[PDB]
Amino acid sequence: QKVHPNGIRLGIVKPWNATWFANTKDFADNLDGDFKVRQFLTGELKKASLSRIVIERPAKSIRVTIHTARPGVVDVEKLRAAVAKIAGVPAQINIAEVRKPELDAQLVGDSIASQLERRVMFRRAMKRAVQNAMRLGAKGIKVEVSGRLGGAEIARSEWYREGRVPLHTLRADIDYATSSAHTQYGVIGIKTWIFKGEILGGM
Amino acid sequence: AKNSMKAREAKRAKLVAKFAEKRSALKAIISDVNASEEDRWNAVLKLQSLPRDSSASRQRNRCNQTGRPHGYLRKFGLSRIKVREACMKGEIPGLRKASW
Amino acid sequence: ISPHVNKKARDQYEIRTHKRLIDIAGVDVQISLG
RNA sequence: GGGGAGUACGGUCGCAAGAUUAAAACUCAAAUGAAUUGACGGGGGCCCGCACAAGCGGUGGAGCAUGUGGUUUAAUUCGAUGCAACGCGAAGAACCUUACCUACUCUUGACAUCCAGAGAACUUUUCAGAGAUGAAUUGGUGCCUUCGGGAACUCUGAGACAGGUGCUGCAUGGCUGUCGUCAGCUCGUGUUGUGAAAUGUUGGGUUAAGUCCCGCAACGAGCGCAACCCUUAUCCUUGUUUGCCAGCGAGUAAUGUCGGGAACUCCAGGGAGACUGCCGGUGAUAAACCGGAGGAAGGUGGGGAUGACGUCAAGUCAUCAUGGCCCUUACGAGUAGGGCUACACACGUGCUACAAUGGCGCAUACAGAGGGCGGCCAACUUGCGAAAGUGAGCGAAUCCCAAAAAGUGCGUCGUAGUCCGGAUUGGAGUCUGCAACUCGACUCCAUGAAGUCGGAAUCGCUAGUAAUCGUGGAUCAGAAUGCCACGG
Repeated sequence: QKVHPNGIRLGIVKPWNATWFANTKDFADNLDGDFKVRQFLTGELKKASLSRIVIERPAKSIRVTIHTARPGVVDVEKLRAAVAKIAGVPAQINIAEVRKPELDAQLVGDSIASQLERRVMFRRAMKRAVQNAMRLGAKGIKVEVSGRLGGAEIARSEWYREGRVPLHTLRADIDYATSSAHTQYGVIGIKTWIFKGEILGGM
Repeated sequence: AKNSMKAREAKRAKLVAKFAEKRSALKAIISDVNASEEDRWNAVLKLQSLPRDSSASRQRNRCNQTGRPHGYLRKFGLSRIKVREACMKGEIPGLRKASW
Repeated sequence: ISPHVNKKARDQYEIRTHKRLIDIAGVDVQISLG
């Protein structure tokens, strides 16, 4: 039914997670490289609060940026060396703190995901996130947990929204992220939206 | 895909880089206007014997993140399904939704 | 757009490539001393 | 308490019809009143959509293409099924793909981690076999040094494990269709009600719009509407090659050819512009409405993107993911040949026709958009031609694809099964590919079927639309009547 919030706003208010020019030949290889890098970094930085891996390719190299809540947990030499291997090009790795990590849709969902994997009440997890966000100064937030909720034999979808989340407004700075809590009943999806205020003036 | 269907294509890609020179050379005898008809036949014969999987025709372009055989796009290397999911996440550079 | 059927349902993406000539990560320089 | 039942039997009354009095067995866990919210009504009112009407062109009929069903088949894999499945998944099944079938083959395995030991990897060249594989044959045997070592690859063995397009979409995630871009869907607080709830959101106008304005026990707010985004109309500014050529001089068989120009077309960055802003009228001085000026543009300018809360246990476990289930010398794995292309037929969607607003030959004109390196292929020569030689240029405003076609000009056909139509088939080829028998496209030669505008019925379209005309693209070795897109 609904367009991806990051998708529609690419170019308008939402930057790209990959910035490199390639001509068709390279383009598809560069893309597969990036996937391997992301799949690796994500798989290693599971307990490092990872949101967003931005992959530049400055000439014949690969700069990564692990935006993280935990620059401490990030080791970096090994990552740098590992990326450099997969990409097959002299890799850099930069780190960026996610300063307010409970106003980050990716982490917020990852949190709720963890909590639901530890067997927490879905309403409890959902609701705490909403409050933390709206306290830290979210202009709004929605969270929709979908699946077999409390291991129900029928899957349903509950969602809580506080503040505005004006998805049809393109100048709106909405952060979206799907997470998945993998549990004994099945997969449980955690969509999270976080409206951080309309950006007048464009990108 | 099934893990074997993926495996079949790794092998094919291996077997095409291996024999490219040989195949191409053979083929470039089953052709040469001022070649010998007798040697032409010998080139035909050797190209029957080379591993079939060394034919590049026998490769099916498949999705790099899954292995979907249909729905492919060369520019990216992914199926429609993965191209989209990548684009929306902002992981394909330059590529946004288009209206005109 | 659909994982299965729904053929009329479709997204349309573009990659625009900008090109500038000056005649003395994302940008592809190609200097041509002629 | 509801049924049994105002019934049976008895009595009384009646001419009778029947009335009146009035049980029980048995049976059910309710029956019921009022009110609430929905849904529904062949109830009412008021409105909107190519909904109908008004038109225009189709389908249904023909031949083909394509999909589906059915049937057939060893197998004709699996899925999609009213709208909202049926040129759908599939943006391209000869092999591969492939999930199926038949046959040949292997079980720690095609793929993965772990462990141990051995061998660099690899390279020929060879026999057997449909091939998978197996046994023979040579060259090479490097890295990194703790130097019994690093790696890495190959191979074999070990059992943990692997594997499954197996099942469940009625266990799921994610994604999607649908109502429908319909104007709705709700909440907080307050108020009303014993309460379900109501109010807000109704009402008077208005709007594309729960759009806005007034009223009003509501006052505010949220998701939707609109706007913000892309594109298209016009203008300005900055720049000027690979595009431009007004004024420039000089050429060529012609060439923007080339000096030169920065004007213009254009390209692309930045701005300007449209707001009912202005005028008149109308209405409640409201909202707004009708009309006018200016203006490239007028009332949302045109088009796109953008799909509220939900509905259909809607679709998808076969993209992927995943709970459970199931299979693990087989429901896993390799290969070869079939098959998915079969056909008594039915349907859906298309294409091409039936001709003169045409065909046919000749002459001649005007596009947009896009793609291109194992690619696009100029020129030349050869061939009736497909093409082949052969040979530039171009990773591209440069070169190439590349020719626009409908049009116009002049002949011819003479209105018919034709100078309509193009099926089918015979024959000769080209090309791609290891390979075109099943089962490719294309060319040439010949062959010249159905069809003479299509029942009932039914579909699309309100303007640069429909209709018609070509053109490009993805997928792609090859294969487009489909699909996406572009202009006339």
